[PDB]
Amino acid sequence: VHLTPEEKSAVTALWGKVNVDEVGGEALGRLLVVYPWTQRFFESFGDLSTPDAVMGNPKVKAHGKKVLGAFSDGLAHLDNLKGTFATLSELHCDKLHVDPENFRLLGNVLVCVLAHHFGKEFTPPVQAAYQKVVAGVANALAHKYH
Amino acid sequence: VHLTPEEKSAVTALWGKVNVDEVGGEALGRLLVVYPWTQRFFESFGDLSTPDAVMGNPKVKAHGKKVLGAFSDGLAHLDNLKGTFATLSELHCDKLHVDPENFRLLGNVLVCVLAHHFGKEFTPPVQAAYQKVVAGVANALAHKYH
Amino acid sequence: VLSPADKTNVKAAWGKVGAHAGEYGAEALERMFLSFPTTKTYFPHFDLSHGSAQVKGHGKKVADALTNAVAHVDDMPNALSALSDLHAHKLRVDPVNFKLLSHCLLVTLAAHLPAEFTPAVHASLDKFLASVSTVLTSKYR
Amino acid sequence: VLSPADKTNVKAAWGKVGAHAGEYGAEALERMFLSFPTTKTYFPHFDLSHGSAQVKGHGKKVADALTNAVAHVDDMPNALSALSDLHAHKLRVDPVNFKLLSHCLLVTLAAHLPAEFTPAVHASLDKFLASVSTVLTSKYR
Ligand code: HEM
Ligand code: HEM
Ligand code: HEM
Ligand code: HEM
Ligand SMILES: Cc1c(O)cccc1OCc1cccc(CO)n1
Ligand SMILES: Cc1c(O)cccc1OCc1cccc(CO)n1
Repeated sequence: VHLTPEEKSAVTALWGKVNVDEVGGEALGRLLVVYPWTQRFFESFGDLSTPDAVMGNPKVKAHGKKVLGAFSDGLAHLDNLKGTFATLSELHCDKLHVDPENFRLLGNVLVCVLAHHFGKEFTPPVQAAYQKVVAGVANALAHKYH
Repeated sequence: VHLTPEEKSAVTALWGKVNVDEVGGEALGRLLVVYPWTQRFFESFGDLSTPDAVMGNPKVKAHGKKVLGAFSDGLAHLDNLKGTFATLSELHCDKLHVDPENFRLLGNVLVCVLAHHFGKEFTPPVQAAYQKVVAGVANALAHKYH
Repeated sequence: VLSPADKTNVKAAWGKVGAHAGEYGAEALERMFLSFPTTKTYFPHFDLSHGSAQVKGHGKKVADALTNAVAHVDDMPNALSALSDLHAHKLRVDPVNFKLLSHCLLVTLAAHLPAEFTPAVHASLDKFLASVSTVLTSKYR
Repeated sequence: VLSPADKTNVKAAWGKVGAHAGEYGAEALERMFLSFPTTKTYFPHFDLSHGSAQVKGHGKKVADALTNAVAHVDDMPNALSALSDLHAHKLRVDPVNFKLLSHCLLVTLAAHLPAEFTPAVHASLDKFLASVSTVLTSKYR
């Protein structure tokens, strides 16, 4: 993806304040609630019967932390998102057969969570930069489909 | 690249029986009628007020031939769709900014048109083989988005 | 949202299907399973072999539900409440799969009813199947 | 299709907006224009620079429409028939653009109303905006 130097600074600054224990879990969580069909991929995650059950689920929080860690690796390697997510793409595409649309949904859900956590600090230009990043990440994960 | 030997054979065998002067117009025409927001991309094409106007529009049929010619070029280079549609990808993505989903819709409209013409001859295995074709064409056309 | 003409087109076309309901329903399913093999994962305990009796039985179930939807085109949510409690609540079907089946249904209709499958009726049927898909994929209980 | 709970969630959440209608609507537009530049092609005659009085006033129009949609959540096609003719018949907006704006509306609400933006309400709001989008992109007259 292509960020301006000002955009990269704003992205890095905000990301350094991200609660790495919760933000990922809330992102994956809201995905499973807002788009319930995504729950099918996580049968072994125990109780997902209610919104509260999903948000509070330790396996959801744990796995969401791995998702967030993937985005962190993406941010640290924006010049090579395809090579960075090559392993994950082979997993999500060849094995799990996740629809590429769901990749975009999660990226946008993360954006909502960031807005939720930072309020007015998540300005429209800040969002604009993060939309470039999540589009690049989601595109990197669907790379084995291409 | 995908397509099995047997799928390549089924696609080639049917395409030789295809009316290259009508199918394209029918496909583009139905795209404009079934998904009316696509008409916005063809404002200079004249009367698009009714289904009868669309299907009888000379420019729509003419452009349909061009579109179908590109599909034909794709079928002759099934192991290199992304190179075949490289130039068109720049046009549709970078210049026209056509959303990728519309690429998939046109491909499936084409599939319906093929079924409409061949009927019983358009068997499930034949359709299945053509589904991989139009998906590969849609992906190749959205290459500049990736 | 369907226009009066949309409702007119759907009723006239699906009415022409008639007793071929179970046949077209089964064919549409078989087209889906073959063109998009991932959809088979929703039927793990099914006999999805070619021409199997279970698939033809299921096709008739799908077709009749569609016939029911056509009769209640002005009131789909209520008429389809049960189908939306086992597609959206328990099977949690990904809406992309409904687009796949809806397509295969159009392909099947186009293959069997050439004179009926006009561009206008094509467009109306697509909207109808999209409406049914929306209702069955939504949690409104 | 919205549940009774969806409708309750939407009314409560949007009721908190109140006097911030124009501000939130305008912000949502700015977010869409900046995040997704291709959406600007629908507004070539508009002043789209930041702080634009035109965007500000138009944001108020969009917000009031949403408020009206909340009021007629059970009667959207008739209440929104006006905006449908504009967006579907005249403007012919690609449905993907409605998804982008809906997303930017959610982001705006999350940024301004963190206490309201629960996962359940998030879901209901998304379905509501998806519903409004379907009506405005459907030619049903
Ligand atoms: C869009 C951005 C996404 C990112 C960055 C991401 C990231 C990850 C990561 C880091 C893992 C861990 C893999 C490992 O430890 O070997 C993983 C696994 C997984 N992902 Fe994703 N993911 C994304 C989207 C999705 C979506 C949308 C779905 C489903 C709707 C999904 C389904 C899964 C499943 C089922 C697993 C393995 C779960 C298990 O091991 O039980 N992913 N993902
Ligand atoms: C999916 C397969 C598609 C193929 C194979 C295809 C093929 C073509 C070809 C061969 C041309 C001629 C380019 C030239 O001669 O310079 C063209 C132009 C064009 N295409 Fe496509 N196309 C596809 C999809 C679409 C879709 C879905 C849209 C809009 C929703 C679209 C919009 C256009 C427009 C607006 C032009 C130029 C029309 C003009 O000259 O006024 N295309 N396309
Ligand atoms: C127009 C679209 C659809 C209609 C009208 C429809 C209708 C039906 C009907 C009538 C049943 C049987 C209900 C019963 O046995 O009481 C059923 C079951 C089922 N459907 Fe669908 N369906 C549609 C789309 C889909 C799609 C796209 C999928 C998956 C890709 C799907 C997956 C299933 C599954 C897994 C069952 C349960 C079968 C069993 O476990 O015995 N449906 N549907
Ligand atoms: C999603 C919910 C939306 C709502 C509630 C909404 C609402 C409105 C309203 C109330 C108006 C003014 C109508 C009047 O003149 O009284 C309007 C106009 C307009 N809308 Fe939307 N809209 C939505 C989505 C969109 C999207 C996604 C786009 C394009 C990306 C769009 C493009 C336009 C344009 C180009 C105008 C005309 C502006 C002018 O020249 O005055 N709308 N909309
Ligand atoms: C009207 C419409 C579309 O043009 C496309 C997708 C869904 C849709 O509406 C679905 C729906 C929801 C609630 C009630 C009814 C009519 O019974 N339809
Ligand atoms: C109920 C629903 C969804 O969960 C998602 C998209 C559209 C949708 O319905 C749209 C619609 C069409 C016609 C009438 C009404 C209710 O006024 N809604």
